[PDB]
Amino acid sequence: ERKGILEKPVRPQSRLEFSYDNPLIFKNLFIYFKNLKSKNILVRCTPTEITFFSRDQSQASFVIATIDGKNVNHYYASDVFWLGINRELVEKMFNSIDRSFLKITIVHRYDKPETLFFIFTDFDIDKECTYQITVSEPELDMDLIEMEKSISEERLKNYPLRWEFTSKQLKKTFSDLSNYTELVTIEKLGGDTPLHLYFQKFNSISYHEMYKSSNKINLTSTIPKSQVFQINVKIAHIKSLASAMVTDKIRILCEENGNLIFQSEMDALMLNTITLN
Amino acid sequence: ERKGILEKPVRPQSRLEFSYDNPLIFKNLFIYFKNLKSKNILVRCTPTEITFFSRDQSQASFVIATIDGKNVNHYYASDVFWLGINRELVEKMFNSIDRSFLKITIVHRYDKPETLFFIFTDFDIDKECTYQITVSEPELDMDLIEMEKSISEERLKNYPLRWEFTSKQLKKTFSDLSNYTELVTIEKLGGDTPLHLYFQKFNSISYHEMYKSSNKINLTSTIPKSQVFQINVKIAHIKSLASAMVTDKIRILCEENGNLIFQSEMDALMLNTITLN
Amino acid sequence: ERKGILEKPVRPQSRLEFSYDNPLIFKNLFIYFKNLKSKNILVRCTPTEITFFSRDQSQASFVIATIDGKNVNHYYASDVFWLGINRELVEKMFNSIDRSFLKITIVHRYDKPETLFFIFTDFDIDKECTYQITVSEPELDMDLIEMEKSISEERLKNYPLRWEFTSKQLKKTFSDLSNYTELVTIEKLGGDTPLHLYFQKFNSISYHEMYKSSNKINLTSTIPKSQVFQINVKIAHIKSLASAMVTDKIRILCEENGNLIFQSEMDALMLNTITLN
Repeated sequence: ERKGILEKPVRPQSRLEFSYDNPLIFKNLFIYFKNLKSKNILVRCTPTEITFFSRDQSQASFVIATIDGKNVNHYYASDVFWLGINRELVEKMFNSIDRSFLKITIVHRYDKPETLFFIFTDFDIDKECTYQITVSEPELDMDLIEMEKSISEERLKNYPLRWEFTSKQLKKTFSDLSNYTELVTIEKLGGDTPLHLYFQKFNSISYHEMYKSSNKINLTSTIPKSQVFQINVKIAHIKSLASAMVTDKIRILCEENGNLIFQSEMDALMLNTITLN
Repeated sequence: ERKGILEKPVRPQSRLEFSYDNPLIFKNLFIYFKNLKSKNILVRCTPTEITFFSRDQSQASFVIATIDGKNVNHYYASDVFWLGINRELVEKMFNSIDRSFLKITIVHRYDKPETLFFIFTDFDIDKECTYQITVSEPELDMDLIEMEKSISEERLKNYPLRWEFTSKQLKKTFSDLSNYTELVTIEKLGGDTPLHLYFQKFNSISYHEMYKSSNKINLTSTIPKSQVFQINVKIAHIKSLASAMVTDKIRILCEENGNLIFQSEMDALMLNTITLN
Repeated sequence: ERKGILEKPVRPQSRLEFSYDNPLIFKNLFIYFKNLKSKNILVRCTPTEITFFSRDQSQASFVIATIDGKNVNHYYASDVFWLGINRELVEKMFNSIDRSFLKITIVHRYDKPETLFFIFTDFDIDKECTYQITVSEPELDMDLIEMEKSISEERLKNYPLRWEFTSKQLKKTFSDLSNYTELVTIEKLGGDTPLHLYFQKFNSISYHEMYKSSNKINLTSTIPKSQVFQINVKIAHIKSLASAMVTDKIRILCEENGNLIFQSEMDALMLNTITLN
């Protein structure tokens, strides 16, 4: 069961000690990172939580994934420190997580600064699988790191349009769009009106997705009644986020200069994706 | 529920108005067209039904797919007119049909002669997806069109050999054959005898499929008792028809100069495939 | 039902007559042969059983698959004779075995020395599928054939380390390993100790699989208490054996000069894989 944040580490050379009984979340998160073509993952460990940061290849999307120490089975970190992980190196490791593993344990030791330990346990046969992954002390992408500030509950006022999609709905919408376009217009008139997602390709195909019941997608709008909100957004990274099916239910927030924020939470994991322009 | 053919269109500029609560049939039919490497689909709309015509790439197979107006939820057409659809343009649209869509609506308007409208509805969340597809007024392949006459119930006398396969059986037989050959011999002696499907590849492999019980595959024969019926037929297009699993139960008819007709019906859709030589 | 070995063949020109009601075993065995990149299969028929021999492409692994006549539905062979089968020729035939076939029959006739007959029966519709496969009188790989002697119950004394994996466990272990390495160290200290599977790749990743409960994997050891057993083995062929999921439960035996033997039995089939170095 879940004991949360510990005052002292079970092992003594431990700078980080983490244990969690849903290792499948790491698999799906790293499938997301693969889909974004992230080459290197930035990791911040603090005494209260571990955060994974990355950009997509186009550098336009920012991903921040937080795992809350108080909501995992065991958590200890001595202080604030950073690690760099080559994503390709760990891809197959995280993809190897399946139903046979009921625990993931992560350890980082003072006396082995370039190693990160991942331990998977199969309890049916007392099998323990230990990975020693070479990691580095990373140069910090400060723009990426500070994007976290730009996703506080308080900072989300200038987001006049927001709604929720299930994983299935998000995947469907952006798969359907991606079939024919890289760009989509999001439009909504002020007031009690439908949400429009649409595009036009001259002399071939135009497509229009209209959501007639705001209530059914939990849409909230503060668009002034007489105004039209209309932004044009890129959808590549959204397909990635969708397919990765990491969550359950995804909150989507739009801002008038075209930034799009996707948020989902599921137990200990909080996933944020911010895409600009 | 199903209201069939209407006297007047709900919308007024409508030359065609079509609605149907099993949109999955369009998906499977267009998977068939893709498998046949059809580049362009010919469409005839009349006040009683809509028919889709195509040839396969080899031009040897003729496909005629009819959707009966009286058996759909809503149908209206002003007169007889023709439309041409680029198959590749609409491929992803039709492939996007899934369980979330409970209705497909098709509209063609007088004042927009180069547009065909496809509307899909998700009733769980009041989501409406509207495609505007560029279409053309087609030059008519008259040989293709008149192949329809060559599939009337009356015209099927000179077919002395016929039987039925389930979708599963058809797929199995022509997948098994396609593994090793492009051509198969169909042979049946007059009288109460087994059906043979077979081929020979010198110094590698010969294969023989024998159906010992005519009753179990609903075989009917008018081959004179003392005669042998034997034709050699190409099977590529048949694999396509099979894999597309559009139907349930497929009637197969053979003629002595080697033409092969496949027919299946399921609610509003009637699918005919004629292959020559 | 199972009548076992017959004194006389139903047909009279038969040198071999074989029938069996689990044809799926042939499919999975030939998937194994495909995974090993076996080009030619050696077949020994005797009056008591039929044996399939092959090497993998690297020639380091030896596969011996025996089907016991007394445990099949019908078996007859006149004497000891050998056949050679091109694996690629028969690949699609064996892959075509599915749920619709409840019987496989194999026949070899005196008067047709270069033909091997495979007959599959679908009893739902009285359909009989007969393959005539060109085969040859093979030059004998005597090293391969005599590897059978090196797998007698008696010869397995100098195997001080052995345990059992389910199909799922074997696939998991060698898929996990194959992600990152071609070679693995198997290590076990004498006495009541854990089994180690591990490797090291400098400056990227090391991996260690430890089995803490010998009982749970049915491990038996005769390693002297004060000694360490340690061998380095190649794993490619093991992935093949695993994925082919031919069995249920697989016995693994290790010898101090690095040979690894895998054995599984399921009804009439006994499968042995010996890999050297």
